[PDB]
Amino acid sequence: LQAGSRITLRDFRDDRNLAILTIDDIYRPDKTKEAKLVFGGDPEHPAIVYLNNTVKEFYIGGKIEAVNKLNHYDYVALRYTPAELRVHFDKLGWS
Amino acid sequence: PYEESRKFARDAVSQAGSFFLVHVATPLEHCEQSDKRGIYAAARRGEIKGFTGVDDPYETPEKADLVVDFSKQSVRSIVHEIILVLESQGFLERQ
Repeated sequence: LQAGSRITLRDFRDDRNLAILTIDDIYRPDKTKEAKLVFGGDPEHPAIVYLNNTVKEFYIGGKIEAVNKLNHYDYVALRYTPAELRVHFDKLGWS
Repeated sequence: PYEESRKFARDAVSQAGSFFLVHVATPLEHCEQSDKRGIYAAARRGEIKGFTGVDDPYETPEKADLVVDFSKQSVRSIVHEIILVLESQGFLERQ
């Protein structure tokens, strides 16, 4: 992976190809400044714990093109996309 | 049109239960301009004597429970505003 590369983003649940991302950059962030500037600074904070134990070392920036919408098998009639919800507020005649 | 009649109505109903006055304050211009029955028309060319707003008066309500305007709100939300009033006072609770 390097700038200008095109990677496919895959769903670990059903292996489906979801989106194609086009790499702008590939930078190594200061996990300490994030920890502190975004989520306060406490090492016990859930986000921070994630930041250090789960988040890998590099951030890969880039615009996305869509291949497939995620599949969900729970509550599909209650899940909404901004577009669908908007159409719904309309159908209901809400403002 | 007359506050006297309205207060009479409110006093009689109040003997038996709650009375709510909703003033549909839609402006005369709007009303007249959307009249598809040409009634305001016939009033204007004098075929109908003493028509409220053209001849007869309309005593504006001073202390109504709710004031709405079909010029600025839609039927659906006017209805929603009335419903919210009935709800705050316990009328829509479960029996």
